[PDB]
Order: sequence, then C-alpha cells, then structure tokens
Amino acid sequence: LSPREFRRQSLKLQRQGELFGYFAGLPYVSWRSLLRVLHLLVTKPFFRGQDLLALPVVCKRLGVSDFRVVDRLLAGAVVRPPPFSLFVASLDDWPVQHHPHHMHAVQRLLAAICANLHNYTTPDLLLLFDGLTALQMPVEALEEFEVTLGLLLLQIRARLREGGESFFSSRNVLKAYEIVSRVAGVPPECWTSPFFAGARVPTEGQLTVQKHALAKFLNTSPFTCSPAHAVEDLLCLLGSRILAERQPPRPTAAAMAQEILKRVASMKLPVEKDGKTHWSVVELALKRQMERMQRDCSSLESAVEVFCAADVGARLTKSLKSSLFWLAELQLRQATFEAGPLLSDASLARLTALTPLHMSALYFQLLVNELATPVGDRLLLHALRIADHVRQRLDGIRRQLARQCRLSAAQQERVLISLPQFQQYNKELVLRDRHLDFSPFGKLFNCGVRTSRDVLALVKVTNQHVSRAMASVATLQSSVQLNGLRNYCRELQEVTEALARSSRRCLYTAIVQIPLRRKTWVGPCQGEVEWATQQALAIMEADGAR
Amino acid sequence: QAREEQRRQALKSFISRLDDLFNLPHQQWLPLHSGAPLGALSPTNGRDDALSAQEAFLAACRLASTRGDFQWCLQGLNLLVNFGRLRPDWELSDRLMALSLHCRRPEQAEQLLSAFPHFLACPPSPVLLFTLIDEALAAGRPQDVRRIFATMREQWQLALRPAFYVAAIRAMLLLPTSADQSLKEAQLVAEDAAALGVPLPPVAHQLLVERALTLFEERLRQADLPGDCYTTEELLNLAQESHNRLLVDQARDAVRRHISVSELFLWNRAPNAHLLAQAAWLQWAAERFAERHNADWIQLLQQSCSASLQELAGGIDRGSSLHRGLPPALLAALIRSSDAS
RNA sequence: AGGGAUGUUUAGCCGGGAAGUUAGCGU
RNA sequence: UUUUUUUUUUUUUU
Repeated sequence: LSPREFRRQSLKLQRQGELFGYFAGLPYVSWRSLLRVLHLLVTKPFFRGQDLLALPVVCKRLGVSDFRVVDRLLAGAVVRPPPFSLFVASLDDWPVQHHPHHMHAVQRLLAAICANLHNYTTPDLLLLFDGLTALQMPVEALEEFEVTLGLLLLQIRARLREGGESFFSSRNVLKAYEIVSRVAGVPPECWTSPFFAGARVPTEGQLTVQKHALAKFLNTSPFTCSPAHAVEDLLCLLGSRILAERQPPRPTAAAMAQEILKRVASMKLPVEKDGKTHWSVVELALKRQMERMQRDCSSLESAVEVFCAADVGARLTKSLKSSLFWLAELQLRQATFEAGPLLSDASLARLTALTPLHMSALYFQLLVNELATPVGDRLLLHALRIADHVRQRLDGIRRQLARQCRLSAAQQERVLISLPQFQQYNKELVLRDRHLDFSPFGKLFNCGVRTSRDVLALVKVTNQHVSRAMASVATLQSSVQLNGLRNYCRELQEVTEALARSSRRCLYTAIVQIPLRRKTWVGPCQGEVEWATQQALAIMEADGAR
Repeated sequence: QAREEQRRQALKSFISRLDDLFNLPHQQWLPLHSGAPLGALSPTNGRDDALSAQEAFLAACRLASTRGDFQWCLQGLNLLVNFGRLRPDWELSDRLMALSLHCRRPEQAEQLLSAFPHFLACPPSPVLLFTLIDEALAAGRPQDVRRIFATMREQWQLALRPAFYVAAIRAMLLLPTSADQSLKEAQLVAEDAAALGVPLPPVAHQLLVERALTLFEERLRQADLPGDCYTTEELLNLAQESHNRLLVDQARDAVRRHISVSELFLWNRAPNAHLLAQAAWLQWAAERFAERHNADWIQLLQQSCSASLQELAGGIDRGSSLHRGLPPALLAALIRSSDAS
C-alpha cells in the first residue's frame, strides 16, 4: 500500500474502524502524509473501532505534542450519547507543551469530565467512576486527581436521590458496591480543606477548572462535602442487599477548560512566524518429616506453598507443649543463578527469607540486610559472590567498549596528520551500530543483544541494587557505636566500599562510549511535526468559516 | 606506553587541528546538521552521511580518563559557542555532567548544577544527579550533600521526585556531631516534605527517623541519667506525630503506585503486622515521675511474641520497610527492666 | 521493580549586507 | 545553494 492511494481513501478507512493499522506500515511518511493524517485528527476526532486504544501509543512515537491537538482528541471520547480501564492506563509518558498549568497527560481527563459534570446521566456515572480499579505521575499532579474524584460522589448522591429503575436491579447493586467499597477506608486529608469548605457561595492555577464546577453545582442544587461523607452512601445500598447529533457538545467543553491566555509558548524550537490558508506428642513427628520431601520435587509457584504450610505447623505444635510442662538450604542457591540462569523472575525474594548479571545483584542486597540484624554466611556466599561479579566487570564491558568504540591507531596515522587530509577522510570518523559487533556482549554470563540500547539497559539495573545496599552498611556502622564487633565491621566496610564506588564508574564509561544521535527510519521528525501542527490547526478555521 | 603516548597524542592533535579548520571561510566549515531530510534513490540514502560539528567534538571527548585531559576538552567547547555551532539538547547536558566524573573531579561536577540553566536548554539526566550524592558519602563528607539538595529543590525546571528525599535524610543522621544536633537538622528536611504540594515519602522513611528519635534522648533519660530533660514534651509529641504522617502517606501511596480491653483485630481483614512494632511502645510519662504525673501494650504485642509474624499464612506487602526489629531499643530495653528488677 | 520508559536532522522563492573570490566571451 | 535577518511570503486534490 503506497502512500499515494493511502490519502485518497483516508476518509473511508476511518469509518471502517481501521486507520492506524496501515499507518504503522510502509516507509515514506513525509509532510504530505503527515499533514493529511493531522487534517482529520482535529476535524472530527470520533473513533469506534480499536483505533481508540492504539491512538495514544502512535502519538508518543510520532512527535506531535500540542495543548490543543491533545485536548481535542480526548474530548471526543468524553462526550456520550473495549474496557475503559485500558484507555486511562495509556495516558502515561506523554508530556504536554504550550501549557503553563498542565504539562502531563493525567490532567486531561480530570478537566474534561469535571467541565461536563453537569451533562451526565446516572447509567454512565458508574462508567467514569470505575477508573480506580486496576487492570499517573509519581508525586506531581496528584492534588487535582483526588479533588476531582470527590466531585463525582457529589453528583452521584444528588442524581441517585432523584426518584431508581435501572441501577436498582438485582445485579446492578452488586457492581456498584464493588467500586464504592474501594473508596471508603482511608479518607484523604484533601477533603478536609478550605477549598471544599467554601459553602458561602488567590486560588492556584492548577485548580482553576475544578473551582468552576462547585459554583455551578451549588447554584442548581436548590450541601458541600468537607468531612468524610460516608454511611449515607452505604445505607442506601444496604436496604437492597439486607432485605448536529454529537457535534455541538465538543467546543464548549474545550472552551471551559481553556485558560484566560491564548497561547503561552515558553519554548519554541522553530522560528517565530504565522501561517494562513485560503480554503500427646505423636503428631509432632507426623508432619515434621514432610519438610525435606519437597526439596527434590522443587529442584515452582506451587511448590513454595508446601514449605510454608509445613513450617508453620512445625512451630505451632511444639508451642503448646513448650510452656505447659514447666537448616542449610541456601547452599543450593549457588547452582541456579551462578552457573547459568533461565527464566528467573522477581519471585526469588520469597525464596530468601528463611525458606544475567542483574540476578546476582538482587541476592547481594537481601543477604546483607538480613545479616545486619560469621563464617557460614560471610566467607562462603557473601565474599564469594563479590569475586565473580568483579571479575566480569573489569574485563567485561568496561574494557570491551574501549577497544571497539574508541579511536583506532589506523586513523591516527591516516587522518590526524595534516589539516588538508581532514577535508576528505572525515567520513571514516563516524561510528554506527552497524560497525559495532555485539557478539562479545552475548557471552557476559547470559543473541539477546541486538542494538546499542540493550547494552546500556543492562547497566542501571545492577548499579541500583548495589547503591541501595551501601546505605544499609553505612547506617549500621554509625549505629553499633552506641571486641567482637571490630571483626564484623572492619572487614565489612573495606569489602562493601570496593564494590559500591567501582560499580558506579562503569556507568560513566557506558554513557560516553555510545553512538551520537542517530535514529531509526520511521517517518516525520520533531522539526517537521512542529510546523505541521500549526498548519493543521489554522487550516480548520478557514474552511468552516465560509 | 599504550595508555600514555597513544592517549595524549591522539587528543592533542584532534583539538589542535580542529582549531585551524575554523580559520577557513564558512564555505569550508562542517555542516550543522547531519543531512537533509526526505522532503528535500531509496529513502535510506542520505540523511546520515556527513559529520557534524557537534558530533566531532563529542567523539573526541571519549579519550579523557585523567584530570589533565579534562581541561583540554573545555577548549573545544568554547570554540563552538563562540562560533555559534552548538545546539543544546538532552544529550549535551548528560555527557558534560558525566565527563567531569569520569576524570575524577567531583569538585567541578557540583558547579555544573548551579551554572547549567544560564547557557543550556535541557537539564541533566536525573540519574547523574543522584549518583553524585553517593560520591560524597563514600569519601566520608556528609556535610557537602546539603547544598546540592537545596539547589535542585529550589529549581522549577527539574521535576520533583520522592526518592530524592530519602538520600538527604540518611546522610544527615551520619554527620559527626552530637546526638541532639544531628537529629535537629534532619527534622528540618522532613518538615519541608509536607508543605509544598504535600509530597508523600516512601513507606521506608518514617521508620528511620523514629528509630533514633526514641533512642537518643528518650531511652537515655531513664536508664543512667536520672541517678539518685529540656525538651521532653517535644520528643514525645514528635514520636506520635511521625507515626501519623506515615499512615496518611502510605494510604495515598498505594492508590497511585499500583492503583489499589478494647481491640479492633477481630474483623480487620489481614493487615501487615510490621507496623505494630513501633505503635506497641508503652507511654511511660513526660517526666521522670512515671507514677504521679501520667496516668494515660501487652494486648498489642500478642500478635508476634516469638519474632514470628503472619507472613507465611497472611498477606503480602509490596515495597515494605525493614522486617527486622529494634535491637538497640527492644532487646536491651526489656531485659534491663526485668533482670535488674 | 519509576534510579524505568519515551524524546533526537523540517522544506522552497525573492530583496538587502560582510569575508573569500575578482577565472568565463561557450548566448 | 553554505555564515549573518529588528525588511517578506508560500506548502491540501473528492
């Protein structure tokens, strides 16, 4: 499917619900192609097929980033006449530009919904409310998230008591309860704030939109929710258990979310311009013998339950008779990840508390933490594992990178001689992935490495583990102060410190000896998209204006 | 001589030679960009076929692994800037920061954080900034991590992180000062983490602070000192306050991390018992007088007597705190009260 | 598992200015 | 055609 015919039948493909499928296809996506797609992206953003779910991912990789474009797309789904849970989870790793207030992706949904809070019906209320269920930003953009969540409840309460035929069914009551229950239990402190206490008919810029809703709601009600509004929510449900079409609504939604200012362009890559268009003690031995039978069978997710069941029963039986009258299984760990691992997930955590190179680092941090609470766990596993890791680091990637990516001697005596020779042989100085052999990297206690990115990817994982472990050792050194302790501190500090600092050094080398810039042949670029974006926007207000 | 001769010679010539290039008119200078786009013979041809000014300078910076070559690299940088051939980017800020580090020059690294936003577009990588904090701790200088933290925090460009707050706390408690002086400075950072957007620290935060809180003055004031305090009210009051902060924080963290004679242990589901260790402390009194001053724990400690929690036949915690107890606060505390008695 | 991941070079015409150039009769 | 821009504009095919 060449791009020429793709644009001709673009309109038809949208209707069928299969638009993005052919886009992530053949190469040759120029401005011509980009523009065409963008044209329809802001004219009538209505999706019914699977394109809805695959929209966010394409945008991420594309380059398109605008406050207007982004906003318009989201508003298409908001309006009402696959699961919703999936859609919201996709709203991550998508910064928003040209916006001094909301820069992330999670703030879009909190604005759209809130704005149109007054144009919802009871059946659909539950739909939006289902976002708390599992399948946002770390700390930032969190006050807004919980503030808007409480507003939903307000509407629900008011709407439910309107005098029930649909949600009062035998099956709908159970569904509703599931969601409600999740909220109740830990009322956030944000509810008990002056923002909600303002029942009597300078605010932050982030809550500009949220503040607007309150004013409206209160006026049409004839009330606030300051405290943890509960009981009433549950009491109502207890009685039933113990006994142009869609075109008009969009632009108003964007207008309400629109800021006072037109466009606050803090950062602009291209040149500043403007484009326009013209259209009694017997049971003890009966269960204690069932502890060593699983060792051979388990040498996984189901085998762990056998050991836990036997361990608790061995201790409880003897406890009753104790105050009435008056293990070396860790050795097997040296032959599962130290001699060739295969499919070892994070489950090793549970198989450590008395029960590639990244895998070994995990165990290092866990063993040191438990010991912090002399020959059998220090000079046998703790000190032996460090020798293997250090051996594969000095002569591993550290040195490898220094021989393949560094400048060769050939070039020294070929180019780096005179000035005139620099203007003809400059082409040979370039370094690419293609020119770099990944074979040496595949034997580092593992082809699992294809690109340069993979090499770098396997660096930050190992340094993270050791970095955390160093803090635990340091804390113990400054805590035991307030002659047997000297042996357990002098040797532990000199050995632990050698790996913490040395490992960090590797990162420095790995970050510098890598290809400069370069990208995969996909399509448009950030420079091209930026100009296209503005043209795609101004185009809409030319045709429809006449 | 492989590491001395072949290293200095290669770098010396590269910068020296480059300088001479600039003397020629603009017609003979290197292109700014790699190449023309598709817009301007198969699509793979071109695009990436030429050497850029930026690419050449960064390529020669890989040779430094000593302090002497660090100065040399700076020389080249100036050339670009002065001739207007430098395009700030994410990459630029990342390699520069790291280059200093690789040359064993931590001193210079810190200066970058306070001079990047004046001449650069993008900030450095978050990873790099965190790594420099551990550098100072390894050398044994916990006093140099206070100024670096404040600059990062004050800056608006850089996104706030919760993890970053952990390092700071840990480094202050290890300062070589008095018991009361070290803890007082640490509490200031803790407080600061509750005002500006009410950040939520990890679950493994409040434990550390609490550990030393009720051990350095509380415990000390009832063991040897009152032989037959000045802030007793604050110590007790802050003890409980710390705990409270944890509760609120932990509840809000689970909603965003992974989108989750009288007793209340009958129908409370199966919570984590790890937290009950700190809350099981018995309140003696505000003063020395424990019998005539204050009149307001076994039932609480009955959940784990033998140092055996409901782990094997209970719930599972994600990213929990230290599982261990309080050796310096529990082991030596109850024995004394009993044996001596 | 977030100390993760994602990001990377936009195109044509016309007018004026500086350095180098100041070889052309093929229209 | 290449550095400089506080003198401009243009980019679609049912």
